[PDB]
Amino acid sequence: LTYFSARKGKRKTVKAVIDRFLRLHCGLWVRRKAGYKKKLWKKTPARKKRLREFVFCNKTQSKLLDKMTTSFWKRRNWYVDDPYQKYHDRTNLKV
Amino acid sequence: YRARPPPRRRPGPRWPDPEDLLTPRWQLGPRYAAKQFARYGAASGVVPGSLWPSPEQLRELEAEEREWYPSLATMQESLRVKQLAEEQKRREREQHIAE
Amino acid sequence: YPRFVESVDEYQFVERLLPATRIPDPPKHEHYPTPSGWQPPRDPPPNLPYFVRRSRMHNIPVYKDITHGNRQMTVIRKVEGDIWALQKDVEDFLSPLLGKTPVTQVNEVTGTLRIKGYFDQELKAWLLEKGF
Amino acid sequence: TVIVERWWKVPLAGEGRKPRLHRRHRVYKLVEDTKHRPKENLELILTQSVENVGVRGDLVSVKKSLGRNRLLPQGLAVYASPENKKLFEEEKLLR
Amino acid sequence: NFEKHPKELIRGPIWLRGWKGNELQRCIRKRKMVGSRMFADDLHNLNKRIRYLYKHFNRHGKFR
Amino acid sequence: RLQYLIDLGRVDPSQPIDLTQLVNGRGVTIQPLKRDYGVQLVEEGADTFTAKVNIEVQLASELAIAAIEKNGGVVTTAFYDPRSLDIVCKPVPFFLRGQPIPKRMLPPEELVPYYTDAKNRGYLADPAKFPEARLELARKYGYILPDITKDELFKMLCTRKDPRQIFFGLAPGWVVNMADKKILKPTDENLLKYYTS
Amino acid sequence: PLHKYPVWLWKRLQLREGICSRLPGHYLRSLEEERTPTPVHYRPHGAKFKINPKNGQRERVEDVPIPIYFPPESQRGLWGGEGWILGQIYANNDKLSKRLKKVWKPQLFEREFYSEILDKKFTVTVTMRTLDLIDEAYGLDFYILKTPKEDLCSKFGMDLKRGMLLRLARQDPQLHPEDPERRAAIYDKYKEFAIPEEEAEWVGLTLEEAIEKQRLLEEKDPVPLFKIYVAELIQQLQQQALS
RNA sequence: GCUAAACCUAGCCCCAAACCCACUCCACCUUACUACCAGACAACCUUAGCCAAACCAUUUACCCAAAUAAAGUAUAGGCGAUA
RNA sequence: ACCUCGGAGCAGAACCCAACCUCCGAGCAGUACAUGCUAAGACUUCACCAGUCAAAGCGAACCUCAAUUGAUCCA
Ligand SMILES: [Mg+2]
Ligand SMILES: [Mg+2]
Ligand SMILES: [Mg+2]
Ligand SMILES: [Mg+2]
Repeated sequence: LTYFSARKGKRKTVKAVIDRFLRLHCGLWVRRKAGYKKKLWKKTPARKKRLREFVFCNKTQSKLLDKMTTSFWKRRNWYVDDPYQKYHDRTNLKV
Repeated sequence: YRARPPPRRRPGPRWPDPEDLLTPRWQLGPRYAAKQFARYGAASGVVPGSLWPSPEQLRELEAEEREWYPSLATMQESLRVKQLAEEQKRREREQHIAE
Repeated sequence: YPRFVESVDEYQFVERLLPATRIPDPPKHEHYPTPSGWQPPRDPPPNLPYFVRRSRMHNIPVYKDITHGNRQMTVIRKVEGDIWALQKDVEDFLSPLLGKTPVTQVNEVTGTLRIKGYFDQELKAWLLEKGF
Repeated sequence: TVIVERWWKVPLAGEGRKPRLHRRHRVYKLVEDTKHRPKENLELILTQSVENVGVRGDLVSVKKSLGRNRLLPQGLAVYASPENKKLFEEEKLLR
Repeated sequence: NFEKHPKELIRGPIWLRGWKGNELQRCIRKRKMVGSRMFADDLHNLNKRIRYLYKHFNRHGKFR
Repeated sequence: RLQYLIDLGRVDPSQPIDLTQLVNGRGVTIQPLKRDYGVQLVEEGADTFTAKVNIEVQLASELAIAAIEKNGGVVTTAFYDPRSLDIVCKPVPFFLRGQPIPKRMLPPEELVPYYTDAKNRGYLADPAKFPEARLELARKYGYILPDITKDELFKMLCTRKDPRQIFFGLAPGWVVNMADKKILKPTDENLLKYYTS
Repeated sequence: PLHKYPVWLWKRLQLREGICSRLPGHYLRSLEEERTPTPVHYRPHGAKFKINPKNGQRERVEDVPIPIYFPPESQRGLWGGEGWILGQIYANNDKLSKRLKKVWKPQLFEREFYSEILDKKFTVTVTMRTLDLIDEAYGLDFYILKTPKEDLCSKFGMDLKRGMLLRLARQDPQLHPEDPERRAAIYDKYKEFAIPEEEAEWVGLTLEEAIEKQRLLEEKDPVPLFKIYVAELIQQLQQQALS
């Protein structure tokens, strides 16, 4: 997507994925499940909590989002009071 | 063959012709003078006193910093007022729920 | 224009601010092993068919690598001399841990070893107790 | 003299360079026509005395229509300028 | 003693001095740097080239 | 890592440790354009630590503070602007520009409580309360509190910079020159009062 | 191949080399001023930096002038610091609608204007803004002499500027027959706007008529070679008689 | 064996640097290259669109004044493409 | 004529299986208001989107039906 720009000749990010998702330096992505703020009255508590809970993205669409956005969003960042410092790294992973 | 002499930079500052259009304007600007001074020492012939800002920029910078960058007393009293208002909100809401 | 009075006495702080360009050889600590697990190389070195040099930062040239995301290896970078005695030695050292002889790969051109599995801590401890 | 503002935002440019433009910036929007704005009477000093307005040396606020139409062209009244109000006050003190 | 970098050694165009790039990058650099000194037909066909190459590199090929 | 540094001997504990000294020892690279307002102290490595240094920092964890105070060192937090931090971590190019050293700014609308708190060793906080915080840290982590007033290098250990100053030797308004090495003051009352303000 | 200079330099290069090269420096400076006009068709931001309501951080802002179109009748008759606005707009101020070609034309008025310095009343097409700004300037001649060339943007206005400055620098009795006291009073009122005679002559002129005036001044019959030879021969004969 | 075949020059392309042009024998705006008579006649205006958006209707980079970097970040946007 | 979802046969016995194939339906309703919060492990309408079951703990007492329905932006 926009593999070369006319002003600098570089790749360009779509702000959509940035506003929708979040990348962890492990290579993973997370997302808020659809429909967590819609028609809650008919949805049962279990369903609505399943919708509230975050979730990851499989490898195909992970790699897709990676190709869509650029490296600035893949770099390591040291935020303050950001609860995801525990998740930007991976632990005890084989195979 | 004798090898050509090795390429060396132009010794001493490089003061371009000001009445020459293709020469950029950022050389004629004062910042280039400061760079040349700090690079080639006092040999540049540039006056040292020109490095510091004139009283015009002095007053402009003073005004803008007074306007945007507050003082420690103002900062601390603002924080005090904020925390006092938050305490008031907490107290009134909790006593309302209590009654 | 400003009066602009001059001084030179406060230049010591300036050349303190100025950085260096060569790694300073570390001081001679009265007691080793130095904290943080640092240990200088023994001198005189051991007379052997080979030898292992340190890096710029006076560390051991053992390193790691991950390839394809799953291949999980160590490497020895800059061994001088007979690499084959050394690969035999590491094989004899690491065979009992796995029950199998390692599958090392030697590039005697650059003098590098490339070995399966992570063993960096044991490798560096072995090289230290030999004093390279 | 109608006033307008750009519907789109202009990309910021340096003080030494002009800004880049585009038809997306050529598009405009009206804000105020400055003719429907309410009128504020202007101050003037009358030399000759007229009905219901004032007398010699007297200053008063009147309508732009009247002033531009009959007072100023006829040469009766003059503007309240710091050069002439001075002598008006001086002759007032004299009287 | 690092008094000069070898990239200022090469004698050549002003927009090709210690820099590499494909067609798009080269044409944009040309028009940005020395574009005002270009002749009419040259700048015209350069802009046409970068327009064609924009839409080519961005729309055409495999891997999309 | 700090123990590793002081053991390798590239950073000298004999002098006050500062962020510029860290960057010149290559202990940490910095990216001020990437809006990193400074450096944090990490709990990791509290054990096997015998530095005794007078470390200056921006952010500090209570465990690191306790460890360094047990070893006898000194902690000081000091907020920096983005441009102030970039000129700090690479001072030489600024000197190649030759402009006068700008004065630091005070913390923004949110960091003032932190940098004024004494538990966090705020350079705004009073010295009268630092003994108290040291006492509570010792009483918590169960280690005696070694008073540093006796050692010969208490001077070095308590050397600190006042606000609106970058380096211990230099101050704002000062100008430095390397070629024909010299240092310059304006000696104009207006500039002096400003740079002191 | 490429040019030595860019294209946008060629105008001032002609200005520096040619008949215009002999022009006086002050006129060249007035040409090469590039002074900003007073904004009429947009309220400029009060400051260079501003805190937007979205996020609580600083943002630099720079006003942007509108490309006003000034027909020739505006130059013929003083309108003011305004003119026809060309542009596009959306129907019913909705982005999600069709763009359309809009034009704004200010309301003109045929009005009288008298100046005691020139001693004549003119009929001109003007605007409410023109009237308001002359009123706040507290006098017509005051406005004309006080106004920035670009804010005036009227050839008629600059011609009046030229005439008034010429008369003030000349101190002519041509204006006031048998009224020297009124002459002196008015010249004392307008003394501070005065400038040199040559300056008042050159001001208010585009490059074409400037070079035309310069050509008319430089133009003359060339002196005969016969005459200059007679002169130099008389000089030589004086020298020989001396020796 | 014919038709044929072969050649190597004219010259040209990209750059760099450098700024550049005019018989001054006659004629040439009327039907141009035509020796010679009363007219009052003069310019100053958004580029649009294809195409992409898998239709299309808001929108869709095209320089205008230092190379690199900050940064394809802040931002804008049928918050989509994209800028 | 149809365009979504569900049940039955074709598809008889773990799963899946089409036709402008053969039949019946749905686009709600009723009762509570802990129809509260959190959590191991698993299924999954052949992808994704979605859709499902739920141990345990806190805090409390002492849901039925078969489909019974709708993404993002935006307001
Ligand atoms: Mg590798
Ligand atoms: Mg359109
Ligand atoms: Mg599935
Ligand atoms: Mg339960």
